[PDB]
Amino acid sequence: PTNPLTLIVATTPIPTREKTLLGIGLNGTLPWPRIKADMSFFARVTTRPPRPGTTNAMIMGRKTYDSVPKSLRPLGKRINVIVTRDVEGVSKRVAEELKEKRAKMAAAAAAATSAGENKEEGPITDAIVSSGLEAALEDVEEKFKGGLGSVFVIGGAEIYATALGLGGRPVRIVMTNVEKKGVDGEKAVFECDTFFPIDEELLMEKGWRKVSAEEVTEWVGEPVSGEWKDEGEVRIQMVGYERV
Ligand SMILES: NC(=O)c1ccc[n+]([C@@H]2O[C@H](COP(=O)([O-])OP(=O)(O)OC[C@H]3O[C@@H](n4cnc5c(N)ncnc54)[C@H](OP(=O)(O)O)[C@@H]3O)[C@@H](O)[C@H]2O)c1
Ligand SMILES: C[C@H]1COc2c1c(Oc1cccc(C#N)c1)cc1nc(N)nc(N)c21
Repeated sequence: PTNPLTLIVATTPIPTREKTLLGIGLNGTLPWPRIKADMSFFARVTTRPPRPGTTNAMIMGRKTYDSVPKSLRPLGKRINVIVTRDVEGVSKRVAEELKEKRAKMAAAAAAATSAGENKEEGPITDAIVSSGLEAALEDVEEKFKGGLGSVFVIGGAEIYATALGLGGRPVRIVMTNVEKKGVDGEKAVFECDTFFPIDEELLMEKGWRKVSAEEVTEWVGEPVSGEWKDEGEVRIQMVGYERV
C-alpha cells in the first residue's frame, strides 16, 4: 500500500453569502502578521523525520517558493521541491540560492563546532525543480530512495488543487485555523486573494472526516490538542482531515 500524502496549510475563515472561504494568501505572502506558533509548528512538523537517517520533502509551487524570503530559502533541513512550468530558468536560480544556503549553513556548522557544540546526524538540505506535482513525487522518490522521509505538500492554492486531484495515496490535511480575536464581540476578517481549493466539504465533512487530536498527533509526531490558543491578535488551533 502507498504512503500517505500530507497537505499542510494555515487557513483563515472568510464568511461569504454562499459559503465560508478559507483564505491562505494576499499579495504573494501570508494574509496575517507573523504567527510564531504556526511558523514553529510548520517548521518542526515538516522537518521531523519519520525514522532515523531520512529527510522529509516539501513540494511547493514556484510562487510559494518565492514567498519565502530569499536568505531563508531553500528552507533548511528538508528537501525543497519547486514545481514550475519553466524548469530551465527556475533550476538555474534555485541552484544559485541552494549554493548560497549551503554557504550559510557550512559557516554556522564550523562556528557551532568551534564553540564546543555537540553535533549529531540530522536531515539534509536540498532543492530540486520539477515540471509538475506527479513529476515532483517521482523525482524525489528516484533521487532519495529509502532516505526519503515524509512528503508534505506545502502549497500554494494551485499545487494543493493538483494534490487533491491526483488519482487514488491517502491524502490528509493538517490545517492551522487562524481567526482574529473579537473586538466588540465581533470578529473581523482577513483580506485574501488566494484560498484553499475546497472549504465547505471539510467544514461539513463531505467526503472528508475530521480526525481525533490523537490521530493528528500521530501524523505530525508532536502532541496536538485541537484547542484554541491565543497568539496576540489571533487565536489558532490545529486540526486534521482525511479523505473518505
Ligand atoms: N497559508 C498557507 O499555509 C500557505 C501556504 C503556501 C502558500 N500560501 C500563499 O499562497 C500564495 C501562492 O499561492 P498560488 O496558488 O498563487 O501559487 P502556488 O500554487 O504556490 O504556485 C503557482 C506556480 O506554481 C507553478 N505551477 C503551478 N501549477 C503547476 C502545474 N500544474 N505544472 C507545472 N507548474 C505549475 C507555476 O510556476 P511558474 O509560474 O514558475 O510556472 C505557477 O505560477 C501566496 O500568497 C502564499 O503566501 C499560503
Ligand atoms: C513556507 C510558507 C509556505 O507554507 C507555509 C509557509 C509558512 O511560512 C513560513 C515562512 C518562512 C519560513 C517557514 C518555515 N519553515 C514558513 C507557514 C506555514 N504554516 C502552515 N501551518 N502551513 C504552511 N504550508 C505554511
